[PDB]
Amino acid sequence: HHMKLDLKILDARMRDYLPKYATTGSAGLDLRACLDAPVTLKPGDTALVPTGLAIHLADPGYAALILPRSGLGHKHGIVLGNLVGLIDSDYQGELMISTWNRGQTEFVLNPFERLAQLVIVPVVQATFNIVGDF
Amino acid sequence: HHMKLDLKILDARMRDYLPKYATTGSAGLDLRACLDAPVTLKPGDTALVPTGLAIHLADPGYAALILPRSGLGHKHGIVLGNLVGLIDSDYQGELMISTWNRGQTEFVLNPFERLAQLVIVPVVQATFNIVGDF
Amino acid sequence: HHMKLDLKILDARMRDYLPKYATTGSAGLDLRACLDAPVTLKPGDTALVPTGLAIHLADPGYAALILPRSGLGHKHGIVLGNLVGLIDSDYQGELMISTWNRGQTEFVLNPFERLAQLVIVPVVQATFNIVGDF
Repeated sequence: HHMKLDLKILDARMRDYLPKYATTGSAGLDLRACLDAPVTLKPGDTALVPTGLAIHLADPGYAALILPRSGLGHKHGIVLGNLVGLIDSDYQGELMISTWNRGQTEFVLNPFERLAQLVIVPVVQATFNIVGDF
Repeated sequence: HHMKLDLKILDARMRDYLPKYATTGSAGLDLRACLDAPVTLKPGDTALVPTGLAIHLADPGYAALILPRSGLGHKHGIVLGNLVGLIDSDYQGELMISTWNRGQTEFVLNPFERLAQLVIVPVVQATFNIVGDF
Repeated sequence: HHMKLDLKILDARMRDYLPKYATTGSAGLDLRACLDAPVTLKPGDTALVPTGLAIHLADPGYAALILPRSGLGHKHGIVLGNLVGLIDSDYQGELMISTWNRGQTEFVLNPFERLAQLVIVPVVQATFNIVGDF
């Protein structure tokens, strides 16, 4: 499916770096580091990296998952400190990336570097029914 | 969407700590540690933490993902040892959280502390079709 | 739901080891290591492990998530170096598993060992709408 997704550009430099689907078959949008200067990430360290963007999914039938990038993660050990992020339909603040160096090699994160992937999935809100036995 | 979700309270202390959606726009349910006493997690260690709860999704068109919490993960390095848990529609045992300290700071997990997020997503069962070329 | 999923067997040894849903209620398919010989993974190391298989989801309304296995991850610290893999509907290359030993114990990965889980989920492609305020 498609969905109209409201996007606020919090940092004007990101007008030139908006997330884009690579192909019509792509599942994810790439989120980039909105940084004034490169950030060095030592092995084991975590940085909170702004994206310069906010979204409003709005429809409670959907959420977004934020995932590491395959190359950064596999090749450089640059992943997410919370592993996978969950963006609620009513979350309207800046998207921030918990960036964790899970490997053994110091890495320099560049301004505007693609850092994570955003995937929009349907979700269900359960209504619990307490039972003694299933 | 909404779904009727059968829930068994395996440990009576959890009647006062049932998972709840924070808002009508929330995607996830918070799962809590069902513990008699605090558990200290040294850097690198993994503990299997009970929730005191079991669910039965029942509908094979759905599954649950269990994710780290953003604050615990980012700020304290308390995440999941299997990274992301997948709960099958027919899994009816106690939900257990593989809790891993991925950081460098010893952490004390409290009884009833929110430890993970549960998100219900639709899933598809594929029927493979072996081909020589796509 | 169900979906016809084209599958190319890139390595003939995998004809005897095709992924299979354990039960009609299972959400995930197990992906196995297609290896000539066991691979030793020291703590902290990452290996790129072939599956001997390629899929073509084809429908841009779906994607696959590749997750660690719960037992391997929890008990042995054998997880994914990119944490969670995202397979796009138009990705038709060999499925490769970034295999990372996140724990403190050396592990030997066996030929044909189940290494990851593949889950097919619906996804949405957003059309951004830039707004000044939500």
